[PDB]
Amino acid sequence: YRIEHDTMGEVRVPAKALWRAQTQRAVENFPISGRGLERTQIRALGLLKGACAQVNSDLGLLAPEKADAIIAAAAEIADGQHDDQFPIDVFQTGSGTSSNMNTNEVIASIAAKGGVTLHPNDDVNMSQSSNDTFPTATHIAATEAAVAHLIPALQQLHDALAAKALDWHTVVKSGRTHLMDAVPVTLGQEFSGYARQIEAGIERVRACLPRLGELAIGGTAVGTGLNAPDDFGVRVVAVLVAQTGLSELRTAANSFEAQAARDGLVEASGALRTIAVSLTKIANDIRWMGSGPLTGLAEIQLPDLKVNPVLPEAVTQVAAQVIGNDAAIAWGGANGAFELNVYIPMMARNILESFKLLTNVSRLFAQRCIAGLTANVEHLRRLAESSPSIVTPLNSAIGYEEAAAVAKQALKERKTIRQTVIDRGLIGDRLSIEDLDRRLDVLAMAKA
Amino acid sequence: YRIEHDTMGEVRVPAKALWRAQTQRAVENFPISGRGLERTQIRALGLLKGACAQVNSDLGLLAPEKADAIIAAAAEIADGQHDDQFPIDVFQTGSGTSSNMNTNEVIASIAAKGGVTLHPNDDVNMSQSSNDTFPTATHIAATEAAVAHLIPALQQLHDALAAKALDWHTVVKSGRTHLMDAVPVTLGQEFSGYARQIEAGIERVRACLPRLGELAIGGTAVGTGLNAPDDFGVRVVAVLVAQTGLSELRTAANSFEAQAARDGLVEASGALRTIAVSLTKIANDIRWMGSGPLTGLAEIQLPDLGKVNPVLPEAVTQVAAQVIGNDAAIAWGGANGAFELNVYIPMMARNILESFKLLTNVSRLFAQRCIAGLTANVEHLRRLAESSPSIVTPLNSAIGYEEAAAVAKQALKERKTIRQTVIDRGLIGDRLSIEDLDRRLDVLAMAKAE
Amino acid sequence: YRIEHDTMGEVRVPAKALWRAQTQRAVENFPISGRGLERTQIRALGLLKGACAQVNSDLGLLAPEKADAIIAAAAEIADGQHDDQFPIDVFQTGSGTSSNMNTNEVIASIAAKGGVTLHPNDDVNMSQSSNDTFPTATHIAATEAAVAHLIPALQQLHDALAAKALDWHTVVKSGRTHLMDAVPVTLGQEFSGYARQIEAGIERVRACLPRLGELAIGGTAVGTGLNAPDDFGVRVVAVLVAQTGLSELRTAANSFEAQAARDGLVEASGALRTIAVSLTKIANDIRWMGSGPLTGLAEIQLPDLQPGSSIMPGKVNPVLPEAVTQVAAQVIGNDAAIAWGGANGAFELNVYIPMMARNILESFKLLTNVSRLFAQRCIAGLTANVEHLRRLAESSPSIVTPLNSAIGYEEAAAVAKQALKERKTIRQTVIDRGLIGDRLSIEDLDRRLDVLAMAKAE
Amino acid sequence: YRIEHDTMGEVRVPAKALWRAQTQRAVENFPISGRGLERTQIRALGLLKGACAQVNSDLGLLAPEKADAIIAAAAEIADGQHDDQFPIDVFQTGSGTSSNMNTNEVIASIAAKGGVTLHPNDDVNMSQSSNDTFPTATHIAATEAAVAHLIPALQQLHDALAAKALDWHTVVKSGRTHLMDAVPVTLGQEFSGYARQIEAGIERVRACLPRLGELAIGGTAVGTGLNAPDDFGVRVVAVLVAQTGLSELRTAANSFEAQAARDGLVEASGALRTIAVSLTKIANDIRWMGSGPLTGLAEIQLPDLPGKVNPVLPEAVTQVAAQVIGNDAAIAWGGANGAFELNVYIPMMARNILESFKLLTNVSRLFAQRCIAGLTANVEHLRRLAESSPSIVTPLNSAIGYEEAAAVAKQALKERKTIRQTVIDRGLIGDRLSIEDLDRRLDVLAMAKAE
Ligand SMILES: COc1ccc(S(=O)(=O)Nc2ccccc2)cc1NC(=O)Cc1n[nH]c(=O)c2ccccc12
Ligand SMILES: COc1ccc(S(=O)(=O)Nc2ccccc2)cc1NC(=O)Cc1n[nH]c(=O)c2ccccc12
Repeated sequence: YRIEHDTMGEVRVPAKALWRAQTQRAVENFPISGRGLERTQIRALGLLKGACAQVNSDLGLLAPEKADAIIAAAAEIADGQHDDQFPIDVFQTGSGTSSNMNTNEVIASIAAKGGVTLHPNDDVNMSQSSNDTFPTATHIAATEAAVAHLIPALQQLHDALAAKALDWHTVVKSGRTHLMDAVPVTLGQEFSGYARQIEAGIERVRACLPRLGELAIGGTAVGTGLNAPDDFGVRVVAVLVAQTGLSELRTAANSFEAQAARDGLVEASGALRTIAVSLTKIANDIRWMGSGPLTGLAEIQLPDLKVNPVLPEAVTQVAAQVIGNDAAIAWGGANGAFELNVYIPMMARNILESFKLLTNVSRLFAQRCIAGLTANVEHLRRLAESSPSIVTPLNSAIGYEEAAAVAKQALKERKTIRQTVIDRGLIGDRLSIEDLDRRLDVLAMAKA
Repeated sequence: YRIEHDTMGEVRVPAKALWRAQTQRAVENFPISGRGLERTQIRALGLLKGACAQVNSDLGLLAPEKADAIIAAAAEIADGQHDDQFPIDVFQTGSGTSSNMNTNEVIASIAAKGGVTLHPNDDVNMSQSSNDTFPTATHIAATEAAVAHLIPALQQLHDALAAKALDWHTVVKSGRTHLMDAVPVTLGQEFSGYARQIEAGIERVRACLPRLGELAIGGTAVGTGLNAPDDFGVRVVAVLVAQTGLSELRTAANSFEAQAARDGLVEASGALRTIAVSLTKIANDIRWMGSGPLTGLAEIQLPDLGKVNPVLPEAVTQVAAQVIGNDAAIAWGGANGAFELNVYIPMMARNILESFKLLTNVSRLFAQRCIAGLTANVEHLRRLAESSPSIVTPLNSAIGYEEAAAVAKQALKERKTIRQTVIDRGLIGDRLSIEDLDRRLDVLAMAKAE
Repeated sequence: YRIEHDTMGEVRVPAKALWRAQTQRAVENFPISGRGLERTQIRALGLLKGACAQVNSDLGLLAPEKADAIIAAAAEIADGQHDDQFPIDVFQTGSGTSSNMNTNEVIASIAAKGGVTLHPNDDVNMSQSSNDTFPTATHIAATEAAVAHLIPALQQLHDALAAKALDWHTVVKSGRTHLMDAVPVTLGQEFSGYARQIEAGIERVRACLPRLGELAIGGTAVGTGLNAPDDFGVRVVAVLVAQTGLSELRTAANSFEAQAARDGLVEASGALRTIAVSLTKIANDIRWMGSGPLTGLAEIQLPDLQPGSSIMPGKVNPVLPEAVTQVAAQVIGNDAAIAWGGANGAFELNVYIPMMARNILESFKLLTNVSRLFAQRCIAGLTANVEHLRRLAESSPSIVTPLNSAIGYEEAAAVAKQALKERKTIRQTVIDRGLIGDRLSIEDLDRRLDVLAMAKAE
Repeated sequence: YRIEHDTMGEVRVPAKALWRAQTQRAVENFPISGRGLERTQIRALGLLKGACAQVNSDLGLLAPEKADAIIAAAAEIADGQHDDQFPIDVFQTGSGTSSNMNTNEVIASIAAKGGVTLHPNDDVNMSQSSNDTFPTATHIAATEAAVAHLIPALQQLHDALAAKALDWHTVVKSGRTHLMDAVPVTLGQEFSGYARQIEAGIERVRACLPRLGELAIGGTAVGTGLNAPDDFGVRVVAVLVAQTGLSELRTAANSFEAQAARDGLVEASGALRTIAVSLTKIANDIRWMGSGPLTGLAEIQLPDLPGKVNPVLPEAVTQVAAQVIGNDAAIAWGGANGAFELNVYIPMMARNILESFKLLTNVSRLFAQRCIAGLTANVEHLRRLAESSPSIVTPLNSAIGYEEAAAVAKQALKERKTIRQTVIDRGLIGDRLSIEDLDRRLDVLAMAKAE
């Protein structure tokens, strides 16, 4: 319970806390959700402060002693060593200034322990404002989440689906359109469709990266770069690209757009929301396929964790959450004013969560559900042999006219094509039973 | 780092964990969000397990010794003492069966420490299913949140807005329509409008309670009540009402509707979404009125936490955006039940209970640390009202609409009152006395306050 | 074509048009959607202008010959005779002032055809403003759509579901939880669930009416009532209630709230959104129960409404559940547009009214129409596959539980294993393991495996 | 009325109408919205039927005389002569079967007048299904709306915003963060931000075209191509690309994904929703800049439809944005709820995405031409406020100290004077700094970092 002195009086602070007065005031002002920044957001604030210190030292604006202490303190934060020194609520000042100052004060305290004295604002916040720092750390975290985590998780899910598409290439079954019996398909063809949806998901995430990776750093309070070196932005980005290996990080095309709006987060959420839509279709088909056994479709067996489809349920619930988060993101994105969008902490929480939920559930779905699915091959064939048939494959044998007559009589008397051919006395020199059965073969009808 | 034996192998459980093998499997199956049940949900699960034990004892189905240990353990859970014993992800099996089992296991381990042996399923889950318990806890938590926390928080914000509306009864200013100057209003009138929005919010929450407080308990696996006593639902609800004082808790009107759907959460979220919409309008007007101190509207000053950033309005508008997002996720889950069970309950419960908590906490902060301390630029607001082209219309009948337009244009260009412009243009005479001018340009009378 | 003169020049207007210069400007300014007001909004603007003329006449402000001509013209509009005289886009000035002036101009042109001169603004707009009128007409139209059309349509669907619940009271089947086999229910119990969802939907509409029915009329430009009589609102409301029988219409509790916000439309849309969520569950379950007929669940048969496919000549599709689910999607989209408009008012006026009004009134219309069609052309004609349903329930592992106290849970689980393996009934499997004798008669078995008693029907 | 028939039996039809039995059943089955297919959707169905008949002719599967009658009738449909012959509700069977059959029956009725007998299903629907035609028509209409209409409308809005950015390059004013006064910017810089948002919008639409332009045609009932030639898809797409000039049209990457899902409509709606979000920011800022003329910001004047104009075009833009956000939620809901071989939400998803394209196209051109192009800046006023703001005293701190900087800012606001004239009036010239140093430190245009 130490006490610190702030322009407006006394501030008691826990003794093991590396944060100082400004952070403690923010803890007292925003008791709203009881949840603070995630590890990914803390890491990104650490990376940004170390890179800013590096560029300020390289330009001779910051004494190398101070730069070295900030860089060492920043590397600790970026490595997860201080994820308990960020107690400010998500629902804070809309610039994220409070979390920016939290990072400054924690760095000042880490450096004081190694014998170096830093001013949180004058030293740790040199060449930065309260308004270009938090959106930069947000876009670093979002870009890392897309590139290093989500894309590889979706590729894992793609690869599991594609492996089933190949394994089940000739597992014939009935098609269903409008939930009603349709012509044959293979379980492989269905899984090739699921695989494409996740591949298109990766294409969607890749397509947003040119704008998701844009950083505001260098634009300072209003986007003009006042009180920062002219090249601060390009220099800081180059340090971040070198340290993270994230080639997608880049200076904003327009320094005003990069602070007045967070449109890059709205765009990216759209890709995540499309993936949630894709995953809902895949998960719903899979739990329906596994339904029953007696009262359902009983086409496949899901691995057990009468098995409940618990991972399709976790996938569909994650999809619901990404759709809600996406609505919250767009609402904050639309409501900027003049030189600043002041919904950054809320937008950051929601997009980083959507990235995390999709990454974690996709790897789980891939490994613990898709990879272990077993097909009820004999049951599926019996469903295919109960699908409607067509007369087209008899044309070359009985002619367009007779085929048309078979098709009409089958519909009138509610008989199969096969039985109708037999009942009309059509077996003979122009069509053996062998030919009939080859022409109407359900696997051939699936065109696999 | 202690070890337990499962039907499906072995599992290492932390030494100080009161959960057992089923919870630890759920921890291993669902590493998705890293976020578990909130305090309100955990409290509701404790309340429900206590009341179920009370009823099983009352009906002679459960030994009093075992009922007493469950009731004592469930009370500790309801009192918030075991919030770290629920590690299962929100994104679990859609019935919330995993969190149900988590409660049964924690109660058995609390009881063991006091010398009593409880089977988690056979004793703590007696008469209950994996499917009627979690939604009952959700509706308990949501009803308690609405009645005990959100309604009083909204009443505090209403009363703060109403107190400003009375203090500012005669604080005349320019109306604004389409953002353009318009005939006069008072700050008091505008704040009476904000107050009504918040009073209507309370009416909206009160109106959803007949369906939000419906509990599924007693419907067991599919709604039929198979393997429960016929009157289990009405008995457990009566214990819950006797213990909590929450008279809004009631057995569901239709036991199949209460498990096949969560329409009551969708309904309640719509009320919270309407409150978010209202708060967005109030917070946006307040940060605009405080804008400046030179190039903005500079109507009022917000208290610091007139160059103060509007941080509480920013907190309010961010919360409202979250409530809007949460509302979309709840409706999506709501729509997608199948046959006898809606399997989106954990996700729905997280979103509804968060929306209640954020709105409760931000409403009290907004009332106390923003509204209560606003200060109006009274003389400034009146001088702008008295200098507005919008107020020349009552001059038409004395000087004609052509000269009234000329007065408006000169007052604006010269930055003078309409009064001083009429005098300066030599219009005082038989067609218009100084007294008649002051009657026609009485901006407070134009506002028609009481 | 026929020329006119605005203050900003000369405007050409179609010959057959009762609108004038201001409406023709608004036609040229907002070529955005190609869609104008719906007949329900036009009707309400006519009801409102007639009530206003009647009150202005009663208070001695408007000459009786002018009041009578506005009243007669406004009755023609409210009766649907002039639905083609409102060409202005939905996406107009956010107060709806363009559509208000369209109404004033069309009433003046009707009065002129009978030899009476009305000034669109000073006569037809007397005691009104460009800001209290369009929201009043919107709330009249939404209240009418709720009370006269949606609630009776939902009652018709409730009554159809409830009749099925009663007809199928003894139609036993397996429950499904997580899409997996569960203990028995009846088709009647499931339909009683659907009925309750629609009855609750009616309760939700009724609960929003105290605020949906609030009218801004009398508040004029900013909510102060400047340039209107002090009691204009209570007088216009009294006439509207007497004429329409819509008892839910009332003057707003707070005149500022009623113009600064449209919270009553956001509230009502939430009720419509909840009905869309209920209808999605009901329609989804019904198409699943009708699925197949050979590769799906085949629990019920839906009445045939049209051919499904030319490739597959005899295939018939659940077209009404598809129409219901698509309507529900549109209602959830419209709901999001309404909340967005509702949040973004400023100071004395919300300027999203035309867009909010389009979305709320369309949600009312789609839910009313699709509910009636779903009740009459789908629910009413459903048939149950009773013998199929009972066969699965009598073969369910889930029904062995009541054998426990006779043969013990380990032997019950073996009966389940075997039944499910040998495709037998539980009853037959119990016989085929010789368990009938001392601790279990054949009558005692038939009593424990009574699947309808397991469903516990009232 | 006259009598017709289908597989289900006999139906009365308006004696006059060019549709037949299946269309009339659908008119009776679906009186829900009272709105039918839009011009763009009818056009797409006619283009597709003509292309299918051309390929069927080229593969010798359909007699030349029949293919010609279809191609001629389909040209009349695509050119917009027969729109009153499409009476079927949007809210129809979720495959759009009903509107497919409507196109087939109308084509057959047209060819009959010309004395040619076509079977709606056997000839006009040859090598086709319900399930592959309506989504193909939908993706043609959406691709055409993106490439030929929305991108050029956004480019016109970009150019108008960029022209303002250049004209207003030195129009210095107060920055605003949190709605509070901040260090200087120029109107030109703010408008360069708005231009970037719209340029980024065009980039978002272009990025979605590789999947928006994927066509289902050739997959028939379930995705397998049963009952069509193996290359029906590649041949029909080549005819569509040659007839429209839309090179973005392409065969589906996966024939099952292209019918089981409409994920390309969801993706495209995400781009449109983001544009709605950008236009909301741009329009809100412009109507605030024009607020007044006495009690608001009074930074600019919007053109009339001088100082007292209502911001009617910003109101239309923000109302259109609200509708695109609503439409977007409906499209995603439909997108998620496919089952097995078919998504049956196509007519509703098509209504919403094509409406969003249309609203954004039309409101963007109006905004550009009738609001942006005619804005006038209060140039001298904006500079005087910027020169009078407590925000610009900071560069004096090093000369006069924090305490005196604060006393200068306070007096400047109270006396409504410039910072320059408050520093002089306080007698601070001489000791602390010269007039040269004061004019260097308080140059508001240099502070905005503009030339
Ligand atoms: C946020 O609006 C203001 C903020 C501060 C001040 S002040 O106290 O500092 N005084 C002042 C006077 C002249 C120049 C600068 C400042 C005045 C204003 N408004 C105005 O000057 C309003 C105004 N009046 N008359 C005009 O013909 C006019 C023309 C264009 C734009 C606005 C107007
Ligand atoms: C929309 O803001 C304005 C609109 C019009 C005008 S004007 O051109 O018509 N001039 C004028 C001057 C005084 C009163 C009325 C008019 C000035 C203003 N702003 C201000 O007066 C800003 C301002 N400056 N200094 C203060 O100490 C102060 C105190 C409280 C609030 C604001 C301020």
